[PDB]
Amino acid sequence: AEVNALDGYNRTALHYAAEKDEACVEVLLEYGANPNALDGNRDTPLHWAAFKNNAECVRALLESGASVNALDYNNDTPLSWAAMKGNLESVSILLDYGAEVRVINLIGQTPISRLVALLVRGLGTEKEDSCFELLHRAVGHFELRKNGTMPREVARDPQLCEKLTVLCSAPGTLKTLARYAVRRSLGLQYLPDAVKGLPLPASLKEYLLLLE
Amino acid sequence: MDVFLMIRRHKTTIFTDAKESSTVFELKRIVEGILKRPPDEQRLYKDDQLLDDGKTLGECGFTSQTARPQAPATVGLAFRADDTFEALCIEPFSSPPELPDVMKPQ
Amino acid sequence: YEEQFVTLFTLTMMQLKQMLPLNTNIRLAYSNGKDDEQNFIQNLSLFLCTFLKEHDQLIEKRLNLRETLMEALHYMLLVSEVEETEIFKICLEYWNHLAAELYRESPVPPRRQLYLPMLFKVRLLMVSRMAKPEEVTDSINLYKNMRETLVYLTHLDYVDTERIMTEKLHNQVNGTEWSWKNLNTLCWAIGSISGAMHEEDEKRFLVTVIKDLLGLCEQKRGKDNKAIIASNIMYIVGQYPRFLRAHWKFLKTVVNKLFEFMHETHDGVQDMACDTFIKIAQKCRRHFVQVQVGEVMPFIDEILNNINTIICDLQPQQVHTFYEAVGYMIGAQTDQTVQEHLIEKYMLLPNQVWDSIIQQATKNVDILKDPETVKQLGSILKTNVRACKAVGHPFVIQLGRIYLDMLNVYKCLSENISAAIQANGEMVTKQPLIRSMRTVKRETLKLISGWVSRSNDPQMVAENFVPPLLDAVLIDYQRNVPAAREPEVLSTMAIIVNKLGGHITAEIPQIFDAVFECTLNMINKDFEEYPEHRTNFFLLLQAVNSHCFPAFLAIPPTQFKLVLDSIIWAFKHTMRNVADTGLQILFTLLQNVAQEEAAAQSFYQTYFCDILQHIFSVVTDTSHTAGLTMHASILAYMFNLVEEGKISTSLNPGNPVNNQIFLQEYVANLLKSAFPHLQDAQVKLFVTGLFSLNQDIPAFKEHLRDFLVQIKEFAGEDTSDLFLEEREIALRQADEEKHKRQMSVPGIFNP
Amino acid sequence: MYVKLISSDGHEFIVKREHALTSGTIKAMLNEVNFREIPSHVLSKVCMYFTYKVRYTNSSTEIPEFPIAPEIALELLMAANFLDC
Ligand SMILES: *[C@H](CC(=O)OC(C)C)n1cnc(-c2cccc(Cl)c2)n1
Repeated sequence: AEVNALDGYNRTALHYAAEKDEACVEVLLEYGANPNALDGNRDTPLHWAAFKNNAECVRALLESGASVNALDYNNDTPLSWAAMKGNLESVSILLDYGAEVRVINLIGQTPISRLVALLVRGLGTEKEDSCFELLHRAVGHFELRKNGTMPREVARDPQLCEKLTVLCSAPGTLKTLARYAVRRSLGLQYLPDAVKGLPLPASLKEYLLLLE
Repeated sequence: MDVFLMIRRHKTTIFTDAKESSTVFELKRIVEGILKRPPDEQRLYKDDQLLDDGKTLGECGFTSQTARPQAPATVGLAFRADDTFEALCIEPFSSPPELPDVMKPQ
Repeated sequence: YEEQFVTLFTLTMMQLKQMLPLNTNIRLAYSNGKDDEQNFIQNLSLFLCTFLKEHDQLIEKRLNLRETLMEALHYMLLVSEVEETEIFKICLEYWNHLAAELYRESPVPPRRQLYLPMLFKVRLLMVSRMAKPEEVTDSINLYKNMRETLVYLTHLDYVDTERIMTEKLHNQVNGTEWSWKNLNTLCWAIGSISGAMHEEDEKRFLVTVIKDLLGLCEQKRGKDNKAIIASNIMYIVGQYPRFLRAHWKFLKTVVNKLFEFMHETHDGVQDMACDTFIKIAQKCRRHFVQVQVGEVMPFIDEILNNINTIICDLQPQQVHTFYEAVGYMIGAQTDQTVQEHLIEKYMLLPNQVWDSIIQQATKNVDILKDPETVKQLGSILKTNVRACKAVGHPFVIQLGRIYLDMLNVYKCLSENISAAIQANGEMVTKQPLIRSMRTVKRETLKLISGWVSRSNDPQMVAENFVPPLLDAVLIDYQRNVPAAREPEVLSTMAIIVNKLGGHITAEIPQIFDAVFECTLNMINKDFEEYPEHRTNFFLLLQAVNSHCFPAFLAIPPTQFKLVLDSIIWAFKHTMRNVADTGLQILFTLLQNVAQEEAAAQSFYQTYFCDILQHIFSVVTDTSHTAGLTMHASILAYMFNLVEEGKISTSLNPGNPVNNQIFLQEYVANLLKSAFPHLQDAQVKLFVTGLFSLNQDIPAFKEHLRDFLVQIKEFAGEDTSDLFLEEREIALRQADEEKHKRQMSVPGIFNP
Repeated sequence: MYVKLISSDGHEFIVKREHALTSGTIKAMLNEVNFREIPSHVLSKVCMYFTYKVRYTNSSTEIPEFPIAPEIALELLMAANFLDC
């Protein structure tokens, strides 16, 4: 079959496999489905796997050379789609492949902004809180004050507004800034295997992976 | 606005801050507070270029956007010995080690 | 003859296989076939549905038929593909029957394993094409039937139901199935599930669905798509008040979002917004008055602070819905003092407008002759009415503020109406200014009736409220031209009497002297010329009779005679409701008059032979046989009263012969003149039965039934309608059993 | 007032005490401190970090990014671990 052929919806079969199950994704990638294949909006199979939170499908795609920072016409990365649902497993997998957290879509939203929005709407379980913690570790530091002011929705939630404003107003520890610079230098590769060769204490090797 | 400076001489380095409207003379007064060397026997250099104590740091070319905390303006310092000024000497910070291959640019 | 039914199906099913192979697209065949083909498909659907409804058990038992039955069920799915309302409805009835069967079997069992391996196909189908709920008849019918079918299927397997809906929602977010129709139908199905799942699974499911829908609301651009999506969201959320109570911050977000939609202008979004807001406030009312976890102040106070902004753009009926919703919230504050301050802040804006208008009126009453002034008074009173309805009794604090001014306005408007009529004739009615003043009058009476019906201090109402109301209203009602008589006056008087029983009794004479004779001559001709005044008049009469019978004794005897005459006319009336209320009033009066036997003898001697004549007239006419048992009961009552000797009198007019010996002659006379063909021996037998069963009300009813049945048999007329009163109750019994059944299953009834 | 930090290659950096106490390890350990294991190119950057962390603590304005060269990042990470910053 012309595995890279677009159907009439102009989606690749890999866009369906990434939404259903990792066995199909593996079959299509093994038969040379383009992991960067672009649908009618450009969104790759990896964006859909992240949005479906198909953690093992996201893995099976990234491990076969999907562009972890692929961009759609909005310039949403797959992390910008995982983070809008706060779904922890796919965010963690993307960050282990060095997905960039400091991305901004053309609307102007970063993944952290989208997650803070989800938390302000009170749909956040402990899973969203863990995801926000993981992103705050990954980013090193973030800012949400626009004109010194939290986005108007956040101001509706005083406990979250105080937490975020204090997190913003701290310059961040030098340790986490070093962690970010190291992760940035390792770049688009499987971090929890690239770090193993580094000359570091093993506790810092684990810290670089955001596990601490 | 603010200025953040590193004053350097041989092995020594002083971090300090000053107003742009301040003058090199009170910077020398700070040097006095730290090293107890009278102002007349210390001279200060902007690049390989010397200055006048009176001039305000602003006209020395220091500026807030020039002299961020995270990247201060370097100022050279020298003293008299036997009532004669030493040549300006500053040891480079030891060069960083080789960047590991796993970290090398793509 | 089980085997006959089995062989009939098996051989006909065999023959049907040669007709339609299972691979055939039945919907396509229906679309392209000649009319004979549509008829054939419809008859197949009817055959399968009715057979299985009766004998699925039979084919379930004959295990050797298992797969052939399974094959028939495959056709059942294919015929369910048909969209034609009637065939689809037949299939839906079969699926409803089956889902009820399997929910009964267990709310796996030995049989359910037959269907379960593909009932998910029924699920998918049912969810795919759900009929429109009243998201805003055949509609209600299909909607209800399918709601129960889907709730049953979910209670049978929650996991696959949630899976299917989340898959279809993703395929909407995917765009692969994006279409306004498919989104609407899917969100209808999601809302129709409401309450069938456990609260934790409901929480998970709605968290996923809300995240998906908010993602789609970001992805889709264009106001049209945005609005359809917004509406589906508001629907789903309104239907799940439990989830909103479990997630205070989400509720707060939803409410603020609705107050954003109240300033939108796209089509019906503002109406959907207000409807969802009121649907929430009714059900979450307590959460808005509690100080929730981490709140500094209760959200109700924020809403009343923002109120002036929130409604800046709403239409009048939308403003009324908003004020009603807030009324429901304030109605949860149990602290009388705090609720007082809430009510004062709440009504502050209407109170300000009212005060302004009243101040202009006292400066010059001429301001009342102004369409804007009267329309603002109308809308103000509409808001007050809705507030009173929602808040209940404590709204008295507001009512006592405006009460006297309100009646003064009422008085002035009545003068204008009277002046207009006397100036320009009765046609002035339906003139828009006249319609406006009449609307203000109706709203005043609706407000008073609402509060008094909700009030619970009869002494306070009788002291402070009633006397000004009666002064303002009664003489106005009397002297006005009939078109200028609001029937709401009668309703308000009825409500006051129903509440202030005894305390109002001193007023009943002036009430009747003002309204009775004036209104009766508007009503006692034909019908349809004043149906509202008629209905409210009989409601007034029944209320006053039941609570204040002594006023009939205190009322002057001429008007009491007129009352009796009106009751005689009423139950003699042809229309079911008029007849029934006449009978009820008559029986109530007869029960009352046996108490307080003072002047009861004059009553009996005056009215019994006339009442008795009219009741036997209507009985022998059999006009409304639906009254027969009531007739029997009241007939038995007199035959008790006379046989107990309560008459204590020679009731024969002015004559020595004692009661009962006269009455049996009177009834013989009327029966013989009714039925000259009926023998005196039969008269004696019948009347003996009457004076034997007078305490045996069911036997008395059966005896009367029999004697009328045999009159019809002599006439050769239909007897069966005499029995309507029986089968109606049997029908009602079945309906109540159905209703009682539905309460056993969560989610069939709306929250 | 001032506190003197010595690098392993013997450079001597003088900093304001209020800044130096930004380091937890400095706070525990102390007007002179001698580091046996930190090279001058790292420790100078660490003192830049102290000045930055002071000047932008509880910042109303948006905090500018701290520039780390990738070569010194790997040794700055350890030095910030040991110094508990
Ligand atoms: C849709 C965005 C929108 O504004 O629609 C326009 C006005 C037609 N949308 C995003 N989020 C919501 C939402 C969230 C919670 C509760 C409700 Cl009722 C709506 N709608």
